[PDB]
Amino acid sequence: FIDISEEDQAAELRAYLKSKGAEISEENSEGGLHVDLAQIIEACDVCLKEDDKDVESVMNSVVSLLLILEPDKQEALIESLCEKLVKFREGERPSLRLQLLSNLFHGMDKNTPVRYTVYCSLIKVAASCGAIQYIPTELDQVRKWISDWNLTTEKKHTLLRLLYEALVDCKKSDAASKVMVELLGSYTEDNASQARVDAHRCIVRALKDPNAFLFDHLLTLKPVKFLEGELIHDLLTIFVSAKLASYVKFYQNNKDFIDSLGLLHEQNMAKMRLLTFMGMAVENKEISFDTMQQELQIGADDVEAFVIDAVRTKMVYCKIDQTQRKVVVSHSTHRTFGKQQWQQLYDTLNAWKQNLNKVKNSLLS
Amino acid sequence: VERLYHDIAQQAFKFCLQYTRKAEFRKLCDNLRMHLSQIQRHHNQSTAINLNNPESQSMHLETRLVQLDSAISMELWQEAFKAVEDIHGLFSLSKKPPKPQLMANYYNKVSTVFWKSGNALFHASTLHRLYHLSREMRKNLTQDEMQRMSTRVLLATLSIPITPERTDIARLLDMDGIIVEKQRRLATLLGLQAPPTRIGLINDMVRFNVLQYVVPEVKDLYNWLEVEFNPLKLCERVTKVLNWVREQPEKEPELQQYVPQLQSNTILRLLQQVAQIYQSIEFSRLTSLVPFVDAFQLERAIVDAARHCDLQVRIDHTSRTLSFGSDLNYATREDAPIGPHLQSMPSEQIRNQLTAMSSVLAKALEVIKPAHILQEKEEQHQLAVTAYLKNSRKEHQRILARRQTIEERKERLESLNIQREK
Amino acid sequence: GGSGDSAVKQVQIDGLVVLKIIKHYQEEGQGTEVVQGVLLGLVVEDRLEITNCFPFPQHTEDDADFDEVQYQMEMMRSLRHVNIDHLHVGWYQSTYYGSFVTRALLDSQFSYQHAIEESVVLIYDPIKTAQGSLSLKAYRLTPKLMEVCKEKDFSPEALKKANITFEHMFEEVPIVIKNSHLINVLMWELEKKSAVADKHELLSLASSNHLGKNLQLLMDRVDEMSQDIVKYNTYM
Amino acid sequence: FPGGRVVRLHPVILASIVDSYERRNEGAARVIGTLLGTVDKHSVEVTNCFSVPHNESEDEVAVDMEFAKNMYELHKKVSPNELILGWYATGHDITEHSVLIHEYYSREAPNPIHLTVDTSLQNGRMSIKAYVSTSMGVPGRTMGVMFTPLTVKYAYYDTERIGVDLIMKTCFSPNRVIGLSSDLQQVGGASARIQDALSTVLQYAEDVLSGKVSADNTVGRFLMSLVNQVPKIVPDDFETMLNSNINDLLMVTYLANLTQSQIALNEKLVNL
Repeated sequence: FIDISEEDQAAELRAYLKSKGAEISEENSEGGLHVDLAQIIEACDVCLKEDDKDVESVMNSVVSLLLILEPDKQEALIESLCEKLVKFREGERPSLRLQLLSNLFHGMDKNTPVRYTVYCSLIKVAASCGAIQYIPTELDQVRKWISDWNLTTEKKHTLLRLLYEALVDCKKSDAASKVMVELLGSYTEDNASQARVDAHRCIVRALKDPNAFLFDHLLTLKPVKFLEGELIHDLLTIFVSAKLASYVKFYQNNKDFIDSLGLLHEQNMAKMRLLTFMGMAVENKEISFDTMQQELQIGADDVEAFVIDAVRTKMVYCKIDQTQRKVVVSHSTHRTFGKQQWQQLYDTLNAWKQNLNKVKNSLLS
Repeated sequence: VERLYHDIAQQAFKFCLQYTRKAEFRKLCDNLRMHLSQIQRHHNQSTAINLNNPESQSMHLETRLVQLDSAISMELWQEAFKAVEDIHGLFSLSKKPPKPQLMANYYNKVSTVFWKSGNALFHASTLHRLYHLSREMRKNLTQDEMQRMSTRVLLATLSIPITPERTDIARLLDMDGIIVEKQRRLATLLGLQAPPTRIGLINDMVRFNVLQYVVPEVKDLYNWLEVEFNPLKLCERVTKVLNWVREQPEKEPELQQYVPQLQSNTILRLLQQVAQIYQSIEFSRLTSLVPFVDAFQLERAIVDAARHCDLQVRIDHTSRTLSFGSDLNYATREDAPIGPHLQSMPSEQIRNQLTAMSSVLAKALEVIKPAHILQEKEEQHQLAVTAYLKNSRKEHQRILARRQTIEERKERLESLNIQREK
Repeated sequence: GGSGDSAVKQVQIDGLVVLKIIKHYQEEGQGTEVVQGVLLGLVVEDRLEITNCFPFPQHTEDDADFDEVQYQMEMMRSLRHVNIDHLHVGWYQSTYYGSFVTRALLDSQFSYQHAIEESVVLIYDPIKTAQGSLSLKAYRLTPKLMEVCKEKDFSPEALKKANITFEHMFEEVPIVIKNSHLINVLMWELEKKSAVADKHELLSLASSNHLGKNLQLLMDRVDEMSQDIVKYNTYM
Repeated sequence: FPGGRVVRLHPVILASIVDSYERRNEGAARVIGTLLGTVDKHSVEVTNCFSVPHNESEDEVAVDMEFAKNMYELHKKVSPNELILGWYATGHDITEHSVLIHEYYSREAPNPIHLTVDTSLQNGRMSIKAYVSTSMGVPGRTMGVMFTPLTVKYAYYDTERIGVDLIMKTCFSPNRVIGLSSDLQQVGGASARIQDALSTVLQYAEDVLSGKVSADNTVGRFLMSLVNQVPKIVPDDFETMLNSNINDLLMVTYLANLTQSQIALNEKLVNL
């Protein structure tokens, strides 16, 4: 290799490095240049001819990364070179070839050909390692500009689907999924049918993970309100069992699918976190020793240990008086309109705490 | 030249050990005086010190072993202190060479001899130091033995979990030391510059591959203490790895005297938590929560901890029931006043400027994170910020003329002014 | 004219100074009072303006020991070459326990003030005083004591200079009320780092929450003041 | 993944860059200096810096690296944390002088950290644009310049960005040092007032037609948490304990004025 600050002659400088590469690359260096000082011809060469089997030609790749984009197509030639990275399946040095040209530098972003390409690459090319770094700046740039071109949001949905599949961490997969599902019903693939199939997998994730607690997150914003539950998805069949306090519900409502895999253990875990909450928070702070125990239909020192499970959830949390005030504040489970009306209360409640008290504070100082 | 001196010293030591001990003071004194005459003498066809580590190292190790055992034999201690001081001085005036063997030897010896006298804190620190020495000596010593690593990790642990706080009664009384710089000196001795810390220490010497080599008698005992929750199961959970390690003879009997204090330290960890988990608890419930030898013992060890202000409890009470209390009077008596020993799970309490500064910022965040009213205002604050840099770049172009004329002249004029002052 | 007595104006401490003070904030001199730097400035409109400081370090192992002035001489040339000149018109010890002007700080000041009468002595007091009021304490020495110059000996000139009765509740100047005119650039960063990158703004602001809740702030203040002040009271 | 990917400055860095620009150092439009700090393997901790006598002339650059030895020797004693990292300068982005202050820094020979502080009015211009060359193969001409994307942050210390926030709201308007706590008080209830504005808008969204998803279980969960903090739960035992705490605090604040009075009285008889 020789430096980029050697005179350009963009084609010939990028091709003098092909001469240091393979002999196949060299005869298509000479042949590439002697025909014409050339575009696509010269520009596809490193990108398709072998970078033999050792990827220290990151250096001449870097020289290709800035000099293909502007003299010809960026959008087609960025997608070339990236086939190669996924072919060799050594990813750390290809990650430098993706890093150098990530986005917002060396020409123009182009508004998601490059952001699709270079992120489609770095999920596959690298492990989780490289894949992590792009997710903030990607989801930032998604908010700074969403693709008005439909199909590229279907692509950025595909990349979030590659993301949740390349992830084998459940909660990051749940996160990447319920960002993808969030952006799903919001815009693009809605387009009903494309979202209906996804709705099944959402019911898998929401049931299978009881830290996507029952239905709390789905009541917060859009997903249930687009993806039907009284369809044969059976999404609201969770919202059934979520308030109605028994193993009986889910087991009688079966998809024999999800019964097997599945949801078996989490049926009792449902009963726990709903009866503890809808016990506590609709009292609305203090239920007794025996009330909780006969709600949950279980022992005494077991409900002590389950108070600790609820304290490790932080659905309930304070110092707990022993034979009364079993559970108190730190609310986290759904109470849909009870939470709305209490919000509707709150501006009127706050009206003194903001005027009356400040009329004493600001006066005093 | 002529060593024989070593033999003489050994004989003297043996004599002191057997017959009278007072001789130690005399012998030691003489030795120190001699070492001072030379080290601070240098004036005769004597030994041409420079790079002759032979005799040097020799005498060193000699006196060391002799002094160490000597003191840690006839129940002496000041002698041992003097010996350590001398060794330190030698290292200071003998730090010109890289470092030969014996080092590890002496280190281990000292850490051991320490263990008890001092707290298992500084002792555990010296233990970890010897462990680190085993690494260097290993790369150079080369020891193919797993059992060794196991013993090492064990010693490390113990010396670590043992005491979560010191009872500074003497200090709390008189003011006040005259009792801290000495600790700093001890730290220096051990090679440290400050004071070791706690199971912190363990984090320290487990940043290394320590979750692994550790022999799994014990691997899954700290996976309770440090890792696993949960107050109402902890004393249960740890009962078995306790019974495991408390069989002593192949696991270093060193460890199993460090264990009872570390058991009480785990109880002490549990006792601090449950003041935030519960607001009261009957003593009869409280008995069943905690597997232990006796209640009559343990209550007094809680009342001790409570009296030494590590928690606040009304364990003594007419009904024989306990009240932790939501705040009552909020103080650092409940909190343990200058150091936790457990996972952070404080419940909410109200202290001065809590509700003040909460109402400042907790309400602010709600208007920052969601808002349709804020970002427009800030985009027009942005516009007043652009305007000020826009006003600025005009002024900067004048300050490029004016402050240039200030800067250059301020080197002359203000110097000429302070010239006339002096 | 808010200007000071008989050689000097007020002080203005430009923000980029105080940034450089809080870099050697309260370490390298925690339990030991260490002169953490000299205040280099220039005479401006109705004030001095400390526009830059360079820190003065010392042998801070756990005691402070004065070092070669090879530091200060080379570093005041280092300032002179890219920026202005050696224009030391004061100094700042932060340092140890909410603002306190010790007898040693009065003596070091007396040597400093008589030499260059364009001076103040700063005491930069951060969160340690519970922040709290008078974070920047300026204080210059009475020109009366620079006219009944050295020395206050135990019997002669203790009594005689006590009878002259120079100030010891002496005035402290205000420090800021105005545009410093290096507001400029740091103004431009505010719009960036508020709203759309308010990470580090909100991080600094939510420091307040934990100034209230936890371990014994006012309690420890009143505790240290239960000891510091009773010591001094008993002595008199 | 490869090395450096982000930078974490501090407002002391921009203080020391805006220092040497405005003092002047013949800063018509260009002032350069050597940044100091340390790195942690993918992040840079730039922690303080100071300029070197520079002269960027259009085909002649002067980096007296010997001074950045002196300043480094000095700044090492100042705080042990700092390392010679690269070079910083003002705008504009990549020039022939990037190639030249490369070479001068390649005599130190770690990887360089090129900072470019553009000073333009626009908000579309990033404040400081961190760069580090790739290829950078170097047996070629002088040094290839194809810079990697890096972005900037602030981070070294809390009380010094409390120090920058103190200058932010002085840039707003002074904000002198006397009334700090009282300024934190009267912007206290202001937050609750602008909260009263926003909670109205979130209520009013539902009141007009429909809305309030926006506070259904987003702000609804924020506010339950808010009232679980400030104030606490609502018996009257709380209220009396709160009163007893104020009666104690007031008795202590009273005793502080009792001690001011006796600080006076002993100071006074000696003066008599």
